[PDB]
Amino acid sequence: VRRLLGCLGSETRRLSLFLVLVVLSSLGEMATFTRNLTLMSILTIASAVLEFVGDGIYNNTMGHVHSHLQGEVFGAVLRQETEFFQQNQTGNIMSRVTEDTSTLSDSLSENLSLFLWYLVRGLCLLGIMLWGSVSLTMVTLITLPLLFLLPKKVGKWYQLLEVQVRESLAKSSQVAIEALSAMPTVRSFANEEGEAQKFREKLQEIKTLNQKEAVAYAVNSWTTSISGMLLKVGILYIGGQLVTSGAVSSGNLVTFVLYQMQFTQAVEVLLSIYPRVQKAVGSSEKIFEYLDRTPRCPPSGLLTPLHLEGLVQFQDVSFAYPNRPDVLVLQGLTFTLRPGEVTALVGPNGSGKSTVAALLQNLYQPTGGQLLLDGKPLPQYEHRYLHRQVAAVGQEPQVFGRSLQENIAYGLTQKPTMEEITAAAVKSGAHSFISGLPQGYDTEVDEAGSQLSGGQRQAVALARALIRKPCVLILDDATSALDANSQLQVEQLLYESPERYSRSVLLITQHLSLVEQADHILFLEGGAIREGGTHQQLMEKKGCYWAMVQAP
Amino acid sequence: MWRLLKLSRPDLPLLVAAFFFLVLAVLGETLIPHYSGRVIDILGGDFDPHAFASAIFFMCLFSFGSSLSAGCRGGCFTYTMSRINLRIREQLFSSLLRQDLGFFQETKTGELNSRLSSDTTLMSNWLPLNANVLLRSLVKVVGLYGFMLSISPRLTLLSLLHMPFTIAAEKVYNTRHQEVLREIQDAVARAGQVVREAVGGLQTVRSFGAEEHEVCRYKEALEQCRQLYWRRDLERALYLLVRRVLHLGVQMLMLSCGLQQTQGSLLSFMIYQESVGSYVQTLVYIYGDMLSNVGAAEKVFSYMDRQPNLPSPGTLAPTTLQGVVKFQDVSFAYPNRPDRPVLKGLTFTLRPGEVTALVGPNGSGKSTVAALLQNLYQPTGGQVLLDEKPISQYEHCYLHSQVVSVGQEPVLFSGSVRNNIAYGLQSCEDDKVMAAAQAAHADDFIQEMEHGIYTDVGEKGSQLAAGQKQRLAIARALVRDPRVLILDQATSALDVQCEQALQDWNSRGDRTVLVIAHRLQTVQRAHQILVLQEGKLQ
Ligand SMILES: Nc1ncnc2c1ncn2[C@@H]1O[C@H](COP(=O)(O)OP(=O)(O)OP(=O)(O)O)[C@@H](O)[C@H]1O
Ligand SMILES: Nc1ncnc2c1ncn2[C@@H]1O[C@H](COP(=O)(O)OP(=O)(O)OP(=O)(O)O)[C@@H](O)[C@H]1O
Ligand SMILES: [Mg+2]
Ligand SMILES: [Mg+2]
Repeated sequence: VRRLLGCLGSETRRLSLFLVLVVLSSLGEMATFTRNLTLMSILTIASAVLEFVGDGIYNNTMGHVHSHLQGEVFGAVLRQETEFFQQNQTGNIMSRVTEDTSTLSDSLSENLSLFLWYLVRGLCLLGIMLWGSVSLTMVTLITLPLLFLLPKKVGKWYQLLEVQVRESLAKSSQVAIEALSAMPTVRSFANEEGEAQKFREKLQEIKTLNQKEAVAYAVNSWTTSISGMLLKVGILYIGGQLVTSGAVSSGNLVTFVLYQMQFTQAVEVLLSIYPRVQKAVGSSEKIFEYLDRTPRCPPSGLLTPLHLEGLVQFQDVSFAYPNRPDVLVLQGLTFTLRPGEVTALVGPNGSGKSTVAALLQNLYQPTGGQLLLDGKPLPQYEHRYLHRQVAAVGQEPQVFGRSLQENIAYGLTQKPTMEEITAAAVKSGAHSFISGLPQGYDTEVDEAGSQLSGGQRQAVALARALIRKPCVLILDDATSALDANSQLQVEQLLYESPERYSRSVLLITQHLSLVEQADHILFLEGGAIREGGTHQQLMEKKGCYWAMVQAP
Repeated sequence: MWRLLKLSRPDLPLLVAAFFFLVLAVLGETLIPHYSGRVIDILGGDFDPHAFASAIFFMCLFSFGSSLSAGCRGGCFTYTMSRINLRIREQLFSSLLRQDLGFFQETKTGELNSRLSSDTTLMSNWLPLNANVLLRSLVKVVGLYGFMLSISPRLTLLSLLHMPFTIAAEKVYNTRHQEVLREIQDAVARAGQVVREAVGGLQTVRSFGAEEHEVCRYKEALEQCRQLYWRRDLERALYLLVRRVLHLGVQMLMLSCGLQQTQGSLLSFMIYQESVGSYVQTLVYIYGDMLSNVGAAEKVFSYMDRQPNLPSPGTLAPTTLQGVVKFQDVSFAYPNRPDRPVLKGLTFTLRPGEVTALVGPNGSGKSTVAALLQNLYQPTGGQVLLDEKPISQYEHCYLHSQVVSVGQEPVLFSGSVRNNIAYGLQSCEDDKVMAAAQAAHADDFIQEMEHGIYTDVGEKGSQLAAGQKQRLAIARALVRDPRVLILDQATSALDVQCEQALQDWNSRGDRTVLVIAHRLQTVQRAHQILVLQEGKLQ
């Protein structure tokens, strides 16, 4: 339970004031026409003002706690390694971040105030009973801890049940998200019924768990009521027998039982709180696992040199994906990218080219060998610096639901001027169609970028890469959707632009006509480099590259 | 709201049982005070062990019965509420799937999922936490009401008189409260959308190193939500303070009347009046709170009854389809951005057994033609005919069984290779899925997978190479044996040798093929070539 209370350490200076107000109000409650009328009005006004101030302070503190907890959980989620987001799907993570925290905060805010109020009132009633009689109240205090044994034994049930409820809800949310996205694919195969059946199958588990929750709630209500009744009746019985012997007084016992009535009511409420606390502990297991998780990736470095060449060296690099470590995807790659040159990486599908592009972006760490940028490992550079010096397009580019101005300038720390965005769009070839839009660069695109065509989206993705002026540029099949005219832009960018001397380019494509002018060509098959050299050198070899070109 | 009660109609027996248990609990609670009074009276003078044990016995008996009935009541209400929640989710999600494709560009998927997750709880959760204590106090409150009615009927009527400003304050509070709740839900939906976009495309975010920017955006949304929460809480507290002040005014009015008036009973009558008034005010507050909670979820009810912008469904399902497709003066503009035509007066005929190639620059409207062929959008002028009948007059399942397309950027779903091939088929044998995998040349890489045809394809196909995903899309198309096949750049990701091997699309000569491409290699063997420039045929 200490994990839940750990997050409240930043609000003690306010919760102590709230406690002072509530105890003062509790003590105040426990303890000629003009004269009698004024006093009641003053008392009521004082009580109302005190209650108002206490409620305001408590609500403000709880809202701050909720916001801070949600922000911390999301920030902890974003720090995890790359393969963490393949084990956990988007809907699951979204449900954990946005729903579990809200439920935990709601439970905490609803139960803490009730606990404190009834605890203070019970203490006051206990003091009054101490005044009334010492022996009988000592008997009550002796028999009181016996009531909490049943809750202690049962409590683990609520945790284990609530965990399952949360998991089922997250699975249903994942199904709903994955169905609602990519709706044209569902529509074009008439599969709405299948998606509905999936969602219903996920709802059935929640229904089954809800039945158990209802039964447990009824049983707990029975147990609490019987415990209160037994506690009251035992004291009543012992008192009714003690009075006969004459060792006590009738009026004192009457007053003692009259207050014992209320003390048992407070005890019943405090017994009711415990299962809710167990439920809350159960519901927050996954988010606290997220918070306390240790990322399995090296942290950011410190280097941010003013001068960087863009010299990249692969030294016997081999890699295997963490979700399937038994199979090596790359085996002993050894090649160098130098500024002012274009290196082409070609081969069949599934050979590992995009894996090489992902390694070069520090998304994954090699299982063997070294991968150096200007003689130093990638993890030694600072994050936002390294990802400005190295930029990539991606095989199927993804854009965000913002304006075209923000999509191009995405990720930059300082906002570039519109003159720079226009230059980047001109160089990428996307300036032609953006100027035709009624809103120009302020046009908002949908979250999937579906309002653009494929070639337009690819041109926007290329402009997004160029604006940073990277020293290492990675073109992962950036020519796939571009038409005949737009390929000339890429050709000029690669081989004729005056800025080509400042950067090294890694060109990955299946369009081998673009490769003829490359300084070096690497043929990758089965995860290993087979041939290397220029276009003419590979042509004279009559090997794999020559066979691939002469396929038609 | 009467609509929600109609939605709750299947749960009526549980509500009836809960009402019966509530009646039993109240009837049992009527007896415990009687015997408790005897216990107190016998303890306080005139001690007699014979009566004492009897009184304690009856007290225990009726406390036990009331406890059991109360527990059953609470269980029944809890289960009913949860079942209503699940039914709301089921119907909302079923309604969303029916909508026209323009609906999903106006809305955002993270907001829709936030609606499903959050707004249903507001409408489902009618009952407060401590309602059992409130119900258990009912008999005591009624007994206190009995005392003050007999002690002084006049001042009881004065208490029954409503405050001058009580009505207006409650109406103003409810009107403000409902709006605040609606705004809170909108802000929550926006924050959920922010998280959805940040998490879904995380590889790009990490590639550009923009995690901190997303964190800042989410924190800003959280700050807005916090401000709305604080406003709601502050308004509620102020309303409670004003209500207490009005009750105080009514209180001394009758204190004045009582002092005008039978001696020494004012000390006891005031307490009973205060308690009864507080209880009735709490009941009215609960009713208004439930009403406002149901009112705040209006957008869920809006999505549950929106009729989609689609033509009425189509009866036709022929036993044989010739597969002739005709465009007749087709003009189209997207519904979200009208007055900007995309296609202008297209007209062409596709015949079975012949391959047609459609070419053009970027943004010409080729994928728009592919979408109109599949009846995903309706033309704003002219007609689209299949077998000399409108495309929209065919049955949904039959139409998307005969007419099949391979998208520009294929989307797969989390699940096996068997479920991505044969997606949307009711039943499909092991043999047809292997034959379709062989036809698309996908079988070579499927053996190298750890679990063959049963291997988990990751979310959105993220655990496959681009060409492998493309081949699984081709196999998903071919397993149906379509009469009309549409290929929207199906060979973009494939290497030259696989691209060459897949050129013979209709070697049997029994189906209509439409090929959309930029490379001239795949358009030289076509019988008919259509050039599309700026939405017009050249
Ligand atoms: N997340 C992943 N987990 C496991 N294996 C993966 C994952 N992503 C890709 N692979 C596998 O890694 C291998 C290389 O894939 P990659 O996309 O790097 O190849 P490629 O040569 O770029 O292919 P293409 O030319 O089709 O783009 C393939 O066998 C692929 O299935
Ligand atoms: N959902 C949409 N809402 C509005 N406009 C859209 C939408 N989808 C596409 N468009 C626009 O319609 C036009 C035609 O796009 P379409 O994808 O049909 O062209 P295309 O010739 O297939 O392009 P490409 O060769 O790049 O694949 C473009 O201007 C595009 O921006
Ligand atoms: Mg690739
Ligand atoms: Mg297209």
